[PDB]
Amino acid sequence: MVRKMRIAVIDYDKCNPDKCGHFLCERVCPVNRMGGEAIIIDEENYKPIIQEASCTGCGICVHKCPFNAISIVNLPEQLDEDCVHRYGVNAFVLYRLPIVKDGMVVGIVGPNGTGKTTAVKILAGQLIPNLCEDNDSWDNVIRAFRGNELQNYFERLKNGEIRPVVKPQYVDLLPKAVKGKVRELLKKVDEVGKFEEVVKELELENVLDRELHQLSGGELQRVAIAAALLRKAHFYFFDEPSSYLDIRQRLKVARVIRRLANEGKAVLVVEHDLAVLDYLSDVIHVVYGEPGVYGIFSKPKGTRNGINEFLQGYLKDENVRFRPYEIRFTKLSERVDVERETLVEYPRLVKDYGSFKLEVEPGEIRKGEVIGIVGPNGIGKTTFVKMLAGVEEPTEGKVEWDLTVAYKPQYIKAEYEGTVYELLSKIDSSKLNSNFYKTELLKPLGIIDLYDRNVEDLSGGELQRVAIAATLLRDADIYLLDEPSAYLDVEQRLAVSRAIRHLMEKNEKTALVVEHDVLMIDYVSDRLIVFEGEPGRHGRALPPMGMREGMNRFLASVGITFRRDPDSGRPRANKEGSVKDREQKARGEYYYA
Amino acid sequence: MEILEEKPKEGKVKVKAETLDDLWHLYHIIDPGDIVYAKTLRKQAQRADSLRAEKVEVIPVFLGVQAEKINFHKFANQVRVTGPIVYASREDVPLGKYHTIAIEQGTVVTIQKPRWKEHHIERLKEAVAASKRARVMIVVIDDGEADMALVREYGVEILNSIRHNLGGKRYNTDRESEEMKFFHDVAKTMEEVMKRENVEKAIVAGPGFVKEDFYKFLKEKYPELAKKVVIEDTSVTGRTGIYEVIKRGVVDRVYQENRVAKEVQLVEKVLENIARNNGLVAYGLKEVEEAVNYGAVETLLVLDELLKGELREKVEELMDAVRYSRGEVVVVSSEHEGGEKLKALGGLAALLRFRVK
Ligand SMILES: Nc1ncnc2c1ncn2[C@@H]1O[C@H](COP(=O)(O)OP(=O)(O)O)[C@@H](O)[C@H]1O
Ligand SMILES: Nc1ncnc2c1ncn2[C@@H]1O[C@H](COP(=O)(O)OP(=O)(O)O)[C@@H](O)[C@H]1O
Ligand code: SF4
Ligand code: SF4
Repeated sequence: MVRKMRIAVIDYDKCNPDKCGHFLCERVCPVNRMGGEAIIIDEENYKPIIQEASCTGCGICVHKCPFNAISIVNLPEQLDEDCVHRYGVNAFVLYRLPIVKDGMVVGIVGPNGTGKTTAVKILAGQLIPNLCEDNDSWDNVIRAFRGNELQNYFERLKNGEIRPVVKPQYVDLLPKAVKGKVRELLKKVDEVGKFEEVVKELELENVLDRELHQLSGGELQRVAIAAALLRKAHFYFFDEPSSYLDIRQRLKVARVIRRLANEGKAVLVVEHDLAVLDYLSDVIHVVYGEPGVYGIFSKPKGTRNGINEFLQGYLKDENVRFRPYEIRFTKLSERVDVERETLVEYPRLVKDYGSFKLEVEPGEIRKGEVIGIVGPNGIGKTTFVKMLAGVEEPTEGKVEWDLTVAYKPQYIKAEYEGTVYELLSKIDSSKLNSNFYKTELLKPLGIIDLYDRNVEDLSGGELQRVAIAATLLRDADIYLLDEPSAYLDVEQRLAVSRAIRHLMEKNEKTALVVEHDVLMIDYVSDRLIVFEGEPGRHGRALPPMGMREGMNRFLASVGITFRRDPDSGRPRANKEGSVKDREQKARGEYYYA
Repeated sequence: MEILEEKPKEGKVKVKAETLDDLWHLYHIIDPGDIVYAKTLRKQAQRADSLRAEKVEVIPVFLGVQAEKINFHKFANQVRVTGPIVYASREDVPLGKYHTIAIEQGTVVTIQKPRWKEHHIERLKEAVAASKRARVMIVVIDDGEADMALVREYGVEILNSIRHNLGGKRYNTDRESEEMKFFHDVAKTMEEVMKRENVEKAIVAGPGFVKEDFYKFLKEKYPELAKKVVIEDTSVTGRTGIYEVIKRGVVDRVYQENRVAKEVQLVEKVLENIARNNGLVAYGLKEVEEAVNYGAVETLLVLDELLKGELREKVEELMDAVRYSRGEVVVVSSEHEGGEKLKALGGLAALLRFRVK
């Protein structure tokens, strides 16, 4: 048997006809060579267009494109009949949708730019599906999804007796769009009559006094979680709420979102941290494809199986490979943990601004290792990191030595005129051009494809990857990253992990990665700094300690114990009040790698 | 085809058709203003009463038909030429009618009254009478004789019929130094013919040990030109032993496919890697037309369907010019792993020696 359609997508935001000669396409194109119309020129909007009705799918044009603004795929003709939306020819296409459901929490996992957000607009009444045809009605949608639960969704959606509220993929829009306080706002947006429960469970009663612009990450995020629920809506769609929440927060916010299911309200969630995902969801979707060419949502799965299958890279329900190797993790017995040479040591420091107090106990820094920083936000993880960084001078003690520090700040904002390549190039041209930084850093984080746009003209997730890469291409003794986790997806999060681990181990250098995402910690960490006290008041930084002994020490203050999943190997969070929860906590070992 | 030219003026030729391409040759020569005589059969229609009833008939023998249209038909493999009769037997008086006929296998005479051109006589002789080849090189080596044949569609002949004059084991042990001598001779004669005819395998077959015995000796003597042993069926020798080896032995057809297929994909890989090199790839009617005139094309790879396209003339010329320049031109099935990419590439791909812009 056989059957096959060709599908061409050109990321125009990457095409530039004047730089590659004169549309390198039509020139290099074999079909056009022999008097054909595979690639046509839009001599007006000045773009190239591939008439899929021709294109043999030989892929010559793809290899030639000086950038990589072309993708040509040969489909078996099947998924093509389940086609949802095309943004015009040579443009992004969606196949299938996530199946939302009442009274249940429908999970989503899968890398950015695969039209997670495309589906949200579709469901929000603000975009009619064309079903990759020409449609501008609901009725063909309702038919196409006949045999499935989403027909019923589009019928209600059109009567307009449901409207979903959406927590946007980037936040930090509400501070520059909505002025005055968190106190104020939360009265205004109120319509659900559940004001009391929300503000208390998400612990924003201290956070009312400050204005939006004065918030820290964890707080701003949570205040959006609050204001979305106080708007009246049955359907709540959270895109990336894991941004900037700490370990303590993200587990507690998960409980808050889960309590919605019991109230019988429909939650749809994107999460990129498997422990948090396991815990919330009841259905799970995998989304596969290469970003910006196509995305296809898989069939709904039961959370556990769905996650297993994501890790394997092979779908047994759909028969699709989408990653040619497996997601994997590092215990502590899959390493050599041997002692190394002391780089520097720091005595007792104590910094008091007079609006937070920190005491740092005496500690050793070793060379060649990767230290993870853990604790809840405002516990002065950041105050410590900034004392070595030079932006803050210790009140007492010394950390500011003849180590050079490379500093990735907590927020990201751009102030740089010129391209991604200008910005990096002036730091160390040399590094950019070597094969290691190309295998480990630049190439898998997409930066080769990003050199053409300005820094200001990059979006949050691309720009994050760009900041991270920048900080590690600085020439330093010791590398300081404050919270790189924010706006990274699962695959990205992992890629940054393998890059940090390799680069630091090879040149035997120190890095501090302030961390809160379970998986990155699980792979990268050699040693740990657990923070305690009461946040927003006092923090006590306890000296560096082993990875296991640290996650043990800390997990016991969160009530939440972690196992090792037996299906394919991942961090398994155990429900507070379970067999494993009870066995770990009784036996003083609160964690396994 | 097989040609016999029976008259020095081409007033009598005797021609045949065995293969699809032979007919295309026969088409290409035959025009308006020829008469072909042949040897068909055209029937009558008779008789009848006072009025009209049922009844028909048939007859046999040759004839000639004038050329009035020249038409070429698929799923039939037959070139029809229609129009008026002018030669028949008269014993019944059956003249006074037209009569279509088809040029096929068996005798077909061609003549042209204003008299043929150089191009016409040349076209005929272009297809080679003896054998154009396909492999067409089979051996059978048994205790009593060594045999070795050239079996083409155009005719069929055991090339060597030399005798061992010896047993396998029956006269004594027969592991003579006149057996060692014999085998060396056998190998030599086969080696010289195989190269000369330019088809590169032979199938050895035989009884008992003997077939194997010989392959072992060939490999041990010199590195081969490609040799395979197949068991096949043998339990006779002479014309019918060679004939029996060929009949159940789709070995011939299957091997000839695998060898052509090999050549395309070897070249295919090369084109991939050359495309990276600046100015040494040609591809794309204009580019290829441009190297071929400047005489710098090493290899021309074209799927056979493009030869039978809608533009056919250009393709042949590009090949003709390259072959004259001592490139090699490759004509290959589109079923193949390499052939399917020459469709995609568009049709023409060529490897250059040196840059043509
Ligand atoms: N309005 C748009 N016009 C053109 N392309 C878009 C648009 N919105 C998103 N895309 C492209 O669609 C792809 C997937 O989009 P998105 O839904 O934002 O992905 P995800 O949520 O997985 O990050 C990306 O490559 C993105 O650039
Ligand atoms: N210059 C300052 N003056 C007064 N308070 C400050 C100053 N800088 C930071 N703070 C306060 O210190 C507390 C902790 O700060 P920080 O170390 O940035 O926390 P985190 O753990 O979230 O990184 C916050 O309550 C913050 O408002
Ligand atoms: S798609 Fe690539 S090669 Fe074609 S015009 Fe755009 S930039 Fe040039
Ligand atoms: S894939 Fe091949 S055939 Fe299709 S547009 Fe590109 S070069 Fe032309």
